[PDB]
Order: sequence, then C-alpha cells, then structure tokens
Amino acid sequence: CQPIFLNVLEAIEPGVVCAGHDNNQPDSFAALLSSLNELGERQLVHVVKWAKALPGFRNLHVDDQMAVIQYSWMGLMVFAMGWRSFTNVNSRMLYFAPDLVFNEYRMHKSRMYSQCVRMRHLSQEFGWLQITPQEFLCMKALLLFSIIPVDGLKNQKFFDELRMNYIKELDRIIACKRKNPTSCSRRFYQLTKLLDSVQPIARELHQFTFDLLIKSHMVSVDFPEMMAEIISVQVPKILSGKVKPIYFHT
Ligand SMILES: C[C@]12CCC(=O)C[C@@H]1CC[C@@H]1[C@@H]2CC[C@]2(C)[C@@H](O)CC[C@@H]12
Ligand SMILES: O=Cc1ccccc1O
Repeated sequence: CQPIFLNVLEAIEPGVVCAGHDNNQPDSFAALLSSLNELGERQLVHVVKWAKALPGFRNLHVDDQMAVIQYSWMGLMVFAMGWRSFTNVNSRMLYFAPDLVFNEYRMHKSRMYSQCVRMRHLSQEFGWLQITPQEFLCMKALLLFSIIPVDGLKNQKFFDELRMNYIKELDRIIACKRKNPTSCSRRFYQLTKLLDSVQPIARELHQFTFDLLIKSHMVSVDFPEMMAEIISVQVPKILSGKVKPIYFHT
C-alpha cells in the first residue's frame, strides 16, 4: 500500500466555489455571462493554488508554470464542470456552481447554446464510460499539461518529463484493476479519446469569450481583472495558432 500519487490528487482537489449570482432576479444575457466571468476569476485562483500543489509542477520554470495555467484554465474548468454535472444532476444540467446551474432555458439565454450542449455531451461520457473518481482526477491533472506553444516552453525538457510521468500514472490506475492486457489497452484507448474530445470544446469557448470581451461594453458585460488580461493576451495566441493542444490520436 503506497498510492502516493493518488493520495495527493485527492488531497489537493479544490472545494466548492460559488459565483455569487442573483438567482432571485429574472435571467438576462448580461447578468448570466458576468456571473460566469466572476466564477472564472474565482476558479482561476483555486486552480493556481491547485496546480502549484501538484507533484513535480514546481520543477517547471517560473514562467512556464504561469504559461500552462494561462493556456489550459479553460479546459481544466470545463472537465471539472462536466464531472460535477454528472455526479450531481446526472448530466441533466450544467452544474457550473451551486448558485449557477444552467438549464435548457439558460443555455439559450447565454447565447452559447451549441457550446453548452457539447459540454453536456462530455458530461454524459462520464456515465457511458463508467469513469471512476480516481480516473477523473488523473485525467484532469493531465489536462494541465495538454497545451503548449508550438515553439515550446522555456524549459520544454522538464515539461515532457512531467507529462510522461502523469501519463504513466494513468496506466497504473487502469492496470491496478484489470487483469488481462485486452482490458487495459482498450481502457487506455477510451480514456485518451475522452481527453482529446475536450480540446475541441475548449477552443469553441476560447473564441466565444474573446469576441465577447471585444463587445463587452456593447452588451454590458463585466470582465474581472485577470479575466480581461488573460483573454486579450494569452487566449489570442491559441486562436492564432501560436499555442496548440496535445492530442493523443489524430
Ligand atoms: C470557465 C467557466 C467558469 C468555470 C466553470 O465552471 C466552467 C465554465 C465554462 C464556460 C466559461 C466560464 C467562464 C467565463 C466564460 C469564459 C464566458 O466568457 C464564456 C465561456 C465562459
Ligand atoms: O513560446 C514559448 C513559451 C510560451 C509560454 C511560456 C514559455 C515559453 O517559452
């Protein structure tokens, strides 16, 4: 008995985070998005402290730590939101936060229905593939190291090593159960397919939040500090092609 890696992931797993949305007032595009933007600002802080508590993370260069966080904050938050939706309301609604649950009506009011549907579909994959709590944690941590600039990072060497170790950890979680190599191999295939399906979803939201920031003043949408900063400086690099995700399959 020495599941050191798994113990840490479960120990640093962020807690509940509210958005502070007023569910007593009628829904409106402006109010809904502004609340999500706030929820994002609040989440980002938790993610920063979460990633810094991850094994080996500290090895990365000070600038690369911030970089990976600023590039995958979108993918990480969605993957976690999809899980909450499955374990809380069985993927029937998007459980963004306790005080911010989106239904068929809100998905429409948000003016991003198509994107919400895709996130719900992702949430459903958790049930169709019978994803275990331990498998979820590993995959989420792996997402952090799933998007870097095509020109590599400051110390790209250390990054590949850390990623390799997290992938190795995913196999242990799979192997430490199955007996035959047919089940393990098959399982790895399924999980990798699940992780890649996240990238497409993330890119669609990256474009939506970017365009929204440009018209924010026009639609009366409030963008927090870091949120506006990261979206107008980091996000563009991804949409331009300077920063691309790391797919397992082609
Ligand atoms: C990451 C958040 C907030 C955290 C969460 O649970 C997932 C969710 C996915 C949609 C994002 C939202 C933050 C604010 C965004 C980026 C809006 O501007 C448009 C898409 C929204
Ligand atoms: O382009 C390279 C790069 C991008 C983000 C962080 C560190 C880097 O070296």
